[PDB]
Parts: sequence; C-alpha cells; structure tokens
Amino acid sequence: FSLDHSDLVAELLKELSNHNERVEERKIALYELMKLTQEEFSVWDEHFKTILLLLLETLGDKEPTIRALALKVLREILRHQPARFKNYAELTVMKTLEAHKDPHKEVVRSAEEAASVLATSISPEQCIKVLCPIIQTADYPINLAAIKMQTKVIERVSKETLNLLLPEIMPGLIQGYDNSESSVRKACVFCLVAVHAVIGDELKPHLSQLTGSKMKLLNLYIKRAQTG
Amino acid sequence: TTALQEALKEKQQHIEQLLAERDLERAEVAKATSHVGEIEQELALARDGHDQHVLELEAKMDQLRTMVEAADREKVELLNQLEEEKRKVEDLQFRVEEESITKGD
Amino acid sequence: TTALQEALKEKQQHIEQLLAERDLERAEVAKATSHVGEIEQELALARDGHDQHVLELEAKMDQLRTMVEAADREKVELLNQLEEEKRKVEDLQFRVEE
Repeated sequence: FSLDHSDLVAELLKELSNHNERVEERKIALYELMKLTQEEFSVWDEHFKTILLLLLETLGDKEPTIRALALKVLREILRHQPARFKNYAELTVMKTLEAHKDPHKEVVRSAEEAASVLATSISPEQCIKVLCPIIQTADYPINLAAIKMQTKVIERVSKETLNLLLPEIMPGLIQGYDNSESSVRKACVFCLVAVHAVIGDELKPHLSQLTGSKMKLLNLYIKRAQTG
Repeated sequence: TTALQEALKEKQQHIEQLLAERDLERAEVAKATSHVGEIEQELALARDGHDQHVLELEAKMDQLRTMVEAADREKVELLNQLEEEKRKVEDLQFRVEEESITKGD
Repeated sequence: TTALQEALKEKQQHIEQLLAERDLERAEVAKATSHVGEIEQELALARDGHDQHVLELEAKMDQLRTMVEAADREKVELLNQLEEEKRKVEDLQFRVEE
C-alpha cells in the first residue's frame, strides 16, 4: 500500500544480496518482486537494470528452489516489460537457455516456461539475431533449447521480415541438421518446417546443401505438419 | 321498590363477577410476562441449533474439497505423464523415419 | 325511591371502578403478549434466514459433488489417452530393434 516504491526495492535488493543464504526470506522477497511486476509500477524506470542483474545472478544460486523461483520472476518481468530488455537480450537469453541443463527438473521446467515467454515477448528480430551464434556454437542441450526458441520466434514474424533474417538463420539449421544428437536434428527439421509454412517454396534455394535423404525427411515432416 | 331491590342484587352479582375477571386477568399478566422468557430461550436454542447445523454442512464441504484437491493432484500427474509419453513417441518416430531413409539410401 | 336509587348509583360506580381495574390488567396482558409477538417474529425470521442459508450451503455441496464426478470422468479420459500413447511407444520401440 505504499507510494514510495524505491524503498521497497531497496529492501528487496538488500534481502536478495544474501546469495546462497536466507532461503525462506529470499523466497518472500522474490514473490514480492513477482507481485510488483503485476502492478499498474514506477519501479522499472529507475530500478529495472538493478533488479534484473541481481535476479540473473540469483540464477546461479546453490539452492534449486531459489533458481527455479528466480526464473519464474524473470518470466514475469519478460512478459510485462519486454521493451526494457533491449540492451540485455543476449545475457537474458543465455542465462535462460543455460538453466535448461540444470540437474533439477523443477528448475528445467521453470526455465522452459521462461523461455516460452521470452520468445513471445522479446523483439522477434533481435531474438533471432541473438539466437544465431548460440545455435551455431553452444553445447548440448543449450543449442537444442536455442533452436526451439528460434522456432517460436519465427512463427511471430512476417514473410518480409523472415526473408531478411534467413541468411543469419539458415547456416545454423543446415549445420544442426548434421548434429550428432537426434534431438538437435529433429529441432532443426521442426524449425525448417516452420520457415516453410511462412515462405513456402521460397525456402528451396536455401536448402541446396542438403542431401537427398535429408530432403526426404524434411519433406516428410513438412507433409505431416500439413496433414495431421 | 322491589324492582329496585332486585336491581341492587343484580348489580352485586355483576360486582362479584368483575372481581373474578379482574383477578383472573391479573393472573395472566404474570403468565404472559414469563412466556416472554420461554420464547426467548426457544430462540436462543434455535440459533444454537442453526449454528451447529451450519458447522455440520461446512464439515461435509471440507470433506468434498479434500476429494477435489486429490483429483487435481492426480490430474496434474497424469497430464505430466501424458506429455512425457508424447515426447517419447515424437523422438522414436523421428528415429524410425530417419533410419528407414538410411536403409532406402 | 331516592335512597335506593342512591345505593344503586354507588354500586354502579363500584362497577365502573372494577371495569377500569379489569381493563388495566387486560392492557398489561396485551403489552406482554405484544412483546411475545416480537420474539415470535424474530424466531420465524431466524428460521427463514437459516433455511435460505442451508439451501446456499447445499447448493455449494452439490457443486463440489459434481466437480468430483467430472474429475473422475476426466481421469478415465486421460488414462485412455495415456494407454493409447504407450501403445504407440511400444510399437515404435520394437520397430527400432528391427
């Protein structure tokens, strides 16, 4: 019920500075931060950076329930203040993707939920651009999650916008289709299916480096997505 | 004079009857006042009966809510298992389609 | 006749007095009876309010019962779906080992 929101922020920052400690107190602070994010708040103009960078640090906490909750909070900041992530997109994406290799299923689940919102909230062009080097160079299963994110983002852009991004997008998918991991090859097929649904036959000249066998498999999934 | 004497006797009879009616009405005054307390208590007990009844119904609603909660826990569990199975199918399906092409190739 | 008529007037005045005494006692009975009536009025109103309150509760009870029944049907639906998916997995499993 307070007007002065900065005071609330200061006490939240203070509590959350207690990395690897005070788990219950920090859960309260995190939930408090979640609540604020819903509120119609003047916090963000002054404190967005400070909150975000402390929350991203908190992703590395030793306590699983803290990492998981920090990702839930991040998810809400993403869907309510997407414009503010302009200069922190690379960082925020990487941290969200990295959480996908957590040994704790609850943390991976929270990261998948965050990744989903990130893809529907962040500027689509910028997201695709950020994801391209990650898809080409990150370790399994971070590259996998990046491809899945790229797919979600591609479904949000116009044909004209996608055509402009395709030279950045295509190399990772061509290379991913040869990846040793079945899940990475499948994600790339799924991503190519989603491109096809936007640009149709225009996709074909981008695929000149594929073998016949890889073309067959892509055409099969193209045909499966068209039917049932 | 005799008619005057008889009316005097009649008026005495009326007097004796009004003495009785007066006293019998007074008997009712106490009786009605005490009836107030009896119906007050009847009300007191009724409200206690009302509150107990509400408590019994609320208990049964508690029981039902526990059943609803259990069913929601099981539903979340089954929906998780179903998502798990669907991912198994998707992964296996791709491997079989991929292996079939390599065999044809 | 005048002295007999005078006695009759006095007895009549005694009568008038007793009518008034009797009517004062009646008025007392009336007051107490009206106070009883106000309590009876409260009691009928309490019962009425209670009966309506019980209907509201019983309607909530039935709503919860119908939620449990719906949940039981959805569980059977989900179990069937699960079994179908498991058959697919099993069929694909033995096609990989082929």
